[PDB]
Amino acid sequence: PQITLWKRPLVTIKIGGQLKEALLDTGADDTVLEEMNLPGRWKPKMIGGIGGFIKVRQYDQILIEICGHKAIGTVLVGPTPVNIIGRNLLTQIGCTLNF
Amino acid sequence: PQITLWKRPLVTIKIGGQLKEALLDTGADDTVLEEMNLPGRWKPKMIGGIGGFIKVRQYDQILIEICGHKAIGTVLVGPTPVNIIGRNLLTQIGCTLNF
Ligand SMILES: CCOP(=O)(COc1ccc(C[C@H](NC(=O)O[C@H]2CO[C@H]3OCC[C@H]32)[C@H](O)CN(CC(CC)CC)S(=O)(=O)c2ccc3c(c2)OCO3)cc1)OCC
Repeated sequence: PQITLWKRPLVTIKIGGQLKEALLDTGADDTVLEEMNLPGRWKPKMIGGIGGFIKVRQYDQILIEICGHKAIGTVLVGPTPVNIIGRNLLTQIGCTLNF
Repeated sequence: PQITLWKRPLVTIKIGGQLKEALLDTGADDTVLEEMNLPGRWKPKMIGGIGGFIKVRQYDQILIEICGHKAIGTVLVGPTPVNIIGRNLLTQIGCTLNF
C-alpha cells in the first residue's frame, strides 16, 4: 500500500504470537518494541534518541509480520513509549520513501 | 525520488541560507535541528523522545528546502542527536511510505 504522513504511520504487526500497533519509522536504525516477555536468550543494549538513552534487551532472529509482509531480524525490547519498526525490518518488506 | 532504507535516509537541506544534512524521519511528528542561529522570534517549547524530554526553541513559518523541495513550517532547534525532518514538513514535500 501507500501511507501518507498526515498522521502517525501506525500499522498492525504480529510478533511472538501477539498483535500490536507499531510505527513505521525511517529514522530508526533498529526495531524497538514495548516491554514484552519474549522467550530465548538476549543481550543487553542501550539505544539513544531525543532525551537520552534507554536500556533494552536485544533478541535476534525474531519473526515479525507487518501488514502481511513477513520479516525476521533483530528486535529490541525495553521501556519505549511506542512500538517502532526500524530500517532493519522496513528494508525486508520493501518499504521506500517517495516524493 | 524513491529512497530505499538500507542506509539512513539522509538528505541535504537549506535553511536560513545554510546547507545541512538531515534525516527523513517518519517517526517524528516535528522537525528538530541541532543548535544553530536562526533569525526571527522564537518560543520555548519541549519535545519528548525515546530518552525523555528536551528544551527546544520553536521557529514558526520557517522556509526550508529539502532535496530541492520547498517547505514553510515549524522548525524546532535544540539538543537533538541528529537533524531530523519530521512529518510536519514531509507532508509538505509530498512524502509517502510505500511497500
Ligand atoms: C508518544 C508518547 O510518548 P512521547 O510523547 C514521544 O514518544 C516517542 C515517539 C516517536 C519516537 C521515534 C523517534 N521520534 C522522535 O524522536 O520524534 C520527536 C521529534 O518529533 C516529536 O514527535 C515524536 C517524538 C518527538 C525517531 O523517529 C526515531 N529515533 C531516532 C532519531 C532520534 C532523533 C534519530 C537519531 S529513536 O526513537 O530515539 C531510535 C529508534 C531505534 C534505534 C535508535 C534510536 O538507535 C539505534 O536504534 C520515540 C519516542 O514522550 C516520551 C518522553
